[PDB]
Parts: sequence; C-alpha cells; structure tokens
Amino acid sequence: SSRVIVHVDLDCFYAQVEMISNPELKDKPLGVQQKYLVVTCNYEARKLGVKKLMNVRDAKEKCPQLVLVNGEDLTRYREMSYKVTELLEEFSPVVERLGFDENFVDLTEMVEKRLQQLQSDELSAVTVSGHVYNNQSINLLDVLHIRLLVGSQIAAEMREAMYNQLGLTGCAGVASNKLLAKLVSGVFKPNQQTVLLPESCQHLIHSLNHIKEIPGIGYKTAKCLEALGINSVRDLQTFSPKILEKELGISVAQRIQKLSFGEDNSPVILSGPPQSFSEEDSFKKCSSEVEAKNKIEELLASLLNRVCQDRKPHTVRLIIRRYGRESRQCPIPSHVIQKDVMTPMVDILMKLFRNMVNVKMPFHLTLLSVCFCNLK
DNA sequence: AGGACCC
DNA sequence: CTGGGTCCT
Ligand SMILES: Nc1ncnc2c1ncn2[C@@]12C[C@H](O)[C@@H](COP(=O)(O)OP(=O)(O)OP(=O)(O)O)[C@@H]1C2
Ligand SMILES: [Ca+2]
Ligand SMILES: [Ca+2]
Ligand SMILES: [Ca+2]
Repeated sequence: SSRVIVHVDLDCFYAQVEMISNPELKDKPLGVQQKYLVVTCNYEARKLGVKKLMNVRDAKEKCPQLVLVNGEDLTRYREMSYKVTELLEEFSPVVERLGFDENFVDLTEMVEKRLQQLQSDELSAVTVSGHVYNNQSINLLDVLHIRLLVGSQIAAEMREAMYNQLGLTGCAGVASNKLLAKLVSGVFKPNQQTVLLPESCQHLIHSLNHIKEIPGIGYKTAKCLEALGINSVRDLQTFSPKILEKELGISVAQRIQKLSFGEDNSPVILSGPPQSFSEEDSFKKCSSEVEAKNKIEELLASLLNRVCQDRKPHTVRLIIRRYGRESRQCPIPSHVIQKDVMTPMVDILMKLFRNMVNVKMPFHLTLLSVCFCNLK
C-alpha cells in the first residue's frame, strides 16, 4: 500500500568529518580540498562565497582566509559513512546507501508497529517532529497523515542518535516514496527535517525550476529533453509519451515521466557490504610506462589493505583516461586469492595496461584507477 | 566494456 | 588535475 520512507542527508560531510577531528577548524571558514578543487566546505565559509566543486583559486578570490584541508584520501569519510549506515540499520534493517552521505530507510513496518502499540487515546496526541512541508495543516483523522508524523518522530530519533553516538548532523525528509523523501529532505538546511503530506506533493515537484533537478535525470537526459523544448517539470508532465520513448527508450521515458508527477515505486534496496572498492588518482600528465606502473603500484597497495575485511574479490579492472574512460578487466587467479602478493598482481595489471595503450606510441593519461569487483 | 546515473 | 560508487545494456 502506502509507504513511509526517510531520506537522510549529512551536513557538509567531508568538512563535518574534518571539523570533528579538530575544532580549530570549526568556527573558522573551512574547505576540503582535492587536487585543484575545494569539493566541499563548511557553512561557516559557504556564506562567504565558497561553493562546492569551486576552483581553488576562485575560492581564494572570494575568501583568502579559508582553511584548506586535503581530503583526497577517502578512508576516514568512508569509515564514517558505514558507521552512519550501521546506526540507521539498527532502526530498520533495509537501508539503502546513495554515495557516502545519503541513506534511504523504509520506515513502513516500523511505523505500523508503533501505531499498533498506541491506544485510541494517544492517537490524537501524536505530533510532528520538524517542519511540515509548505506549512500544510495536519489532519489527525487522516491515517496517511498520522503515519507520516510517526515517520518524522522516527526520523528525529535517527538524527538524535547519529549526533549523540557519532557527533554528526544531517537533514532528513519523510515522504511516501524515495523520490519525494529526497526532494523534501533539503527543503530546510542544514541539520533540520521536513515531512511531506500527500496534498503538498504537486507543490513540491512544481517547486523545481529545471528537469535537471529531478533525481534520475542526469547530464545527458537533460540535454536531450532540453532539445525537445522541455524545460519545466510540467513540460515533461504534459509532453507526448510516444515521442519521448523514441528519443530515450520506453524505459527512460516511462520512468522519468512518472518521476515528473512525483511518482516513484522503486523499493528501498538493502545495500549491505559493497560490490566493489577501488583507488583512484588523477594528474596533469603521465606519458611513460614507468610512471604508470608506479602509480598503479601505490593504488594496488592501498587497495590491498582494504582487501582484507569481510571477503575476497575474484575480478580486477584497470581504468584510464584520455587527453573518455577505458577499462580492461580479467579474473584473479586462484592462488592469488590468498592474503608477497603485489608481484603477480602488478603483472596482470600492466598486461591489462599494455593491452589498451600503445606503450611505444605517444599517449597522455590524466587518470588511473584500480578496481576489485566480483566479491565472494 | 561501455552506458547512464548518483554523491 | 575531483575520488569515489550503483545498476543496465
Ligand atoms: N560531481 C559531483 N557532484 C556532487 N558532489 C560531488 C561531485 N564530485 C564529488 N562530490 C563530492 C562533493 C562533496 O565533497 C561530497 C558530497 O557533497 P554533497 O552534495 O552530498 O553535500 P555536502 O555533504 O558536501 O554538503 P551539503 O550540500 O550541505 O549537504 C561528495 C564528493
Ligand atoms: Ca545531498
Ligand atoms: Ca550532503
Ligand atoms: Ca539530477
């Protein structure tokens, strides 16, 4: 029937993890730097012009007093990421990750259990925790309203637990599907939560200013819709189903058009241990086989540290970039799957390397990544 | 092995 | 010159 989903979204995640490590950064404007980029900054610096993924020189040209911290190494953020997911998994076991700082949790069964605990007395004392989207009025006789309020109380417990137990703040959105939870969780930022009652749903989706803002509609699909005279959510709502299939495929079409009406029936899928783990690095230039081999050696070494834990990988891939992506994989021989070990691994990779780049020709590499997948 | 998508 | 991830085709 009607679900109750929460979407949890950590405030300035990398910045926030750095500030926890020393508050000498907190209260001071702060950017987290990767290569020539500040990828994220604290709010104490966001109001001073600093934007996410902003060029590091333009970031100084709007704030020369910002503290820069190098967050090229994801290790600490990743460990924090799973601590968050695991805490949420305590509430209900089916938690879906999206990147390092977002989780969906299906609160439906939990919402039911709590209501069954209540008497017909306390069913009228129930209150909302956090903002109601659009200041819509609650109607306690509306059983959908009552379930969504209970969901907002659970969302508040989640947020409180994350803070008491891990020191992290985040936003939460409670709604009836995954699309809507995610759209509404950002209505009040940072460190706040908002709940979407059913009658405000159209208000929510029409609140958007371009189709590119609908999660599921990425870089290419946007540029495609934009080339059919489709700019607004309503343009996509009202556009012809038949034509739309012809440019995107009956799959993309019928899904994104449904999204345009705030409709999303995709289940919250339990993420669990990952399906892959890699190590990446980019650079301005790399046109040798010795340079490449050396970079590749570092990536494998860090990867190998992570390769312990839960279980073992039975495939390896190598990714390069030109001047887009090009990969080459192959499986990892039996005896190799026992944890030197670098030596034959480096050989596999370099053979994979040579397979895809002419090592006696000019070649200009701007990225290198080593991936372990197919985990058993 | 590449496509799209996500943060 | 971001450092990671997911599923589908
Ligand atoms: N292409 C990218 N788009 C969005 N985020 C990206 C992209 N590439 C790298 N990232 C990040 C930027 C941030 O450091 C990190 C997450 O950024 P978020 O958009 O989730 O938001 P945030 O936690 O930094 O702050 P906030 O928007 O306040 O919640 C992720 C690696
Ligand atoms: Ca976000
Ligand atoms: Ca975030
Ligand atoms: Ca989008």
